[PDB]
Amino acid sequence: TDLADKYASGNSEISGQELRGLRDAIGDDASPEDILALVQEKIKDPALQSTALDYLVQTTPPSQGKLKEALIQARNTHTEQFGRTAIGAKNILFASQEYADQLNVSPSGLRSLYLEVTGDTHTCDQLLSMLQDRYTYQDMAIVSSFLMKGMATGLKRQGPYVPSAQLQVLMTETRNLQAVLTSYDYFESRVPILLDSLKAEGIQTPSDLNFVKVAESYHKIINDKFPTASKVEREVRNLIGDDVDSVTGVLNLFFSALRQTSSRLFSSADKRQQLGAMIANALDAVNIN
Amino acid sequence: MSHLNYLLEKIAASSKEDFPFPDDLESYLEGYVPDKNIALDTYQKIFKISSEDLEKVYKEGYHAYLDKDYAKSITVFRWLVFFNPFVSKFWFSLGASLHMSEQYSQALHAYGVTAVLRDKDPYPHYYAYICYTLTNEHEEAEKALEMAWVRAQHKPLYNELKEEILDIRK
Ligand code: NA
Repeated sequence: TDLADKYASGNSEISGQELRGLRDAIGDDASPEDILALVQEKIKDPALQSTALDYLVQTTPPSQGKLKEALIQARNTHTEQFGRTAIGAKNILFASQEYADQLNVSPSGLRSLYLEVTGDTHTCDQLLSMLQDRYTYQDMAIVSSFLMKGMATGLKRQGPYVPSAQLQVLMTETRNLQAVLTSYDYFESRVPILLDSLKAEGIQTPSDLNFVKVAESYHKIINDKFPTASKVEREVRNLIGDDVDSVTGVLNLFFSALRQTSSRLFSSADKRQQLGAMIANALDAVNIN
Repeated sequence: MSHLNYLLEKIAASSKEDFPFPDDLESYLEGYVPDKNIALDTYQKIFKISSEDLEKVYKEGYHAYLDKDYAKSITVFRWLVFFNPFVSKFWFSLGASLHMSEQYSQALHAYGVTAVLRDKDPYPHYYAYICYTLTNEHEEAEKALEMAWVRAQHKPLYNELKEEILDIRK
């Protein structure tokens, strides 16, 4: 219809009514300062503020030449003041809205996270620790995909804020995160099944035992570049105790994980194969021969 | 679109990962000797890839090899070895491609694995001999030559090779 509606049509965080309302509040004789003040007042999120400013500059007719000049200056000052907080967030606006629709998080919450993640160097582990406090594990998969989608967008634009080489490393680390998540996803499902099984035969398991603990042990074992049956057995015993059926159950779970978790988890085919062997060896040592 | 790319996209799509594979298959396969006695499913099995699918990919890599595009063939064969490292012709074609690319150190490894998977064949050992010769010389060439010799003699299938080894030794 009109220009305000076109801006707002695919944008779930603003309406044409709200854009026109901002436009109608700004007089012909408004200064850049006056403009910015009204923008912060009516629009809370910097990305939407930046979007509204684009609209104001574009919709202002020839008769209001002085206003248009003031708006252009005002938008420039806004971009200078907020920087990536405005422009970077705005460039992932629609992505953030589509992904937030699948979560119990706000689109702005996702944009804040993206800015934080890509705003500095981050390893796989640092990304994990970051997500662990903020999200459930099942939500982390979607969140990780949002991060990848945003960074893929950042590679095309080749912006001034975050260098290309950094995005490449960030995407690599995030891919590693997604691989790590497969383990947590796997154990979250299977561990309660093991616990119910052990309970069904009257075997008590440690109260401090959960799928997160098991997943961390799994990764500790995988990240051991020289696996032995002894070390694997000891790790399992520290995890669930000394009951033979309990130890065996975890070992079988670890072995099954080798074909159910991401191939990216293993830096070499040799160690994956060797780890399979050592778990198999640990199972034999544990059971009564 | 190559069938290999079709498979990778098919697998990637059905996962919760953008790219559920190692970034560097060269590094991933280094020093790897597939052990048939380890009770682990191959990734072909895990990803439910049919043997017909892998064969299509093999021809793609083989076609690239015949076009002297060794770089492309090496890429393909590594993926095949990643999916099913117990197929000896995958390693052999990988070795040949590395050989033609003058990447002898890695060519030697691929030939060595081929030998393990295919004990009766003298040819993986013979091409190992050639490569060991090309390093001028690790002195592993003669040991590999003898291994080819043992497997080559007495059998009519490997007579052409038996003649050559005799011709070499003089
Ligand atoms: Na809207």
